[PDB]
Amino acid sequence: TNIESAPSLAPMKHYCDVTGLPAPYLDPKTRLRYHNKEIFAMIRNLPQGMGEQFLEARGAHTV
Amino acid sequence: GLNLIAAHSHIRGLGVDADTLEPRPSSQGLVGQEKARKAAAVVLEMIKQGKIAGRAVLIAGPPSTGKTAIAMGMAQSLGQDVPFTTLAASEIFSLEMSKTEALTQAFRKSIGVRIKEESEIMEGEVVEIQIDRSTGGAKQGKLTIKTTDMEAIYDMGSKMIDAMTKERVMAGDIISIDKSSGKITKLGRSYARSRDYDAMGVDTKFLQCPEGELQKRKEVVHTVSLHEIDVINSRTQGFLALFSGDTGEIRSEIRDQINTKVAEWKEEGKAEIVPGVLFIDEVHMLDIECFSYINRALESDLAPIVIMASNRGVSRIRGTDYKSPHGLPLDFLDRVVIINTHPYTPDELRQILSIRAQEEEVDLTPDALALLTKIGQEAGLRYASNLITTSQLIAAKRRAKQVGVEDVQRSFKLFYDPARSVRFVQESEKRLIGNDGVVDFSY
Ligand SMILES: Nc1ncnc2c1ncn2[C@@H]1O[C@H](COP(=O)(O)OP(=O)(O)O)[C@@H](O)[C@H]1O
Repeated sequence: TNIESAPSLAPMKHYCDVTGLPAPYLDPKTRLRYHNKEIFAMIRNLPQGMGEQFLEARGAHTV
Repeated sequence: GLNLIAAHSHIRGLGVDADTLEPRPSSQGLVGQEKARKAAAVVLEMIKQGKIAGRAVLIAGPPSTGKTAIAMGMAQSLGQDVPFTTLAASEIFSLEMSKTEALTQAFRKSIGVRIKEESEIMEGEVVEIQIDRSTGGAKQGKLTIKTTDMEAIYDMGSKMIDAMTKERVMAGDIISIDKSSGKITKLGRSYARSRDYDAMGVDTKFLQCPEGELQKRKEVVHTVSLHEIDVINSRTQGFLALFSGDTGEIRSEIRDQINTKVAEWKEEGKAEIVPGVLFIDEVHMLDIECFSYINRALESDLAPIVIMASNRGVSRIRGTDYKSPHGLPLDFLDRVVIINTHPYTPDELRQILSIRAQEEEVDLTPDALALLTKIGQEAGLRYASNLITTSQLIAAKRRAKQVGVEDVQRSFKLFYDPARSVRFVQESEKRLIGNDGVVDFSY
């Protein structure tokens, strides 16, 4: 009766919000997950509206 | 530093042309002994090549003819790539273990097991540590770390929060974390945070932030000897005996198991075997039981090359009552090739004294070097080399910047050479206590 959806309890893997490659790192400032220093450089250089789009592509938002 | 100037400090290698094994007339701090240096370089080549097991080489020659120098030159020209064990033959007369056991451990020390491994290491400056310690502790906490190139925040598991509190990790600390163990080493304090370290004294050093990625695989090449594996397996903290001593006689079946396992690791490709050198200085201090053991220890597949030095002529073998060349039994000498060191010519003494006068901070005037060379011919290389230090100290007492003949003459007058010391003894035989115990104390 639309009570057929199911949550999950397993710990989820971490992927880079930009390249989708695995992400060891979560940026404390913009909260984007990122693969390496090259992508961290881009992420900190993004246009101010773009950071919220990378979050929103995985349904996340900063506020 | 903690290394002072010592008798061999000028030896930087073997001084041989690596392309041809031609000894250069002098280089790397060795002078002359060219044929002996060529032979030691051929030994050095087959040490590095590893394919040949349990050959023994004796370096034979009069005292001060550079036998230890050539041994030190080989050690300096092998470096860390190959195990190099130095044994004075006096050392095996342990009270803890039989001398064949002591001599076994020396052979085991001279074979390396080379093991290559990786770990992810995380390294950076701590931007923050938050730990709630919510009555109990270590409940939850977050770590922020930066390099010059990245910043990241981490939720910490509770046994990592224990590690962080155990190491009193603080904002501004530069740390490395080995992830699989979870140990934290504080590499230093970041300079930008210096003012927060109000408890640290002014003697404290500071560092720049780490550079590049926070995390990378760092690969370590361990080399561990067969002796270390033997001792590790002896008891529940067997390695702890690698330091204090207090290894017993390690049981033969432990060694036999380890030899099989190391052959498995080789065949599995997990490890490589790196045969080293055992150098036995003044090997004639060994006795006839030792030589009988060595004869068959050399036939093992896991035997190093053994290099030996003897001052002795035809001399009494220890633990028996007959004489043989070098003081070594002929059945042992049948297993050994011999390198001879010859006496030095006056110009080679001059060069060695010059090198020794460079290794100590000494200026020799040209006449002082000529006189020390003359003393070297007359009284031996070692004595003239000890007059170098003495003359500099006398020159400094008279505040001279260079050592002059006057300083060498004071040295020669104040300190007797071995021959004048013997002549002094041969004159004073009534005042010196004789082999009969007799002595006269009257004037
Ligand atoms: N060919 C050489 N080149 C440079 N230094 C040498 C040479 N031969 C001997 N020496 C030095 O002279 C001293 C005595 O020689 P050493 O090697 O101790 O002789 P031995 O070990 O045969 O008594 C040592 O300090 C050594 O470094």
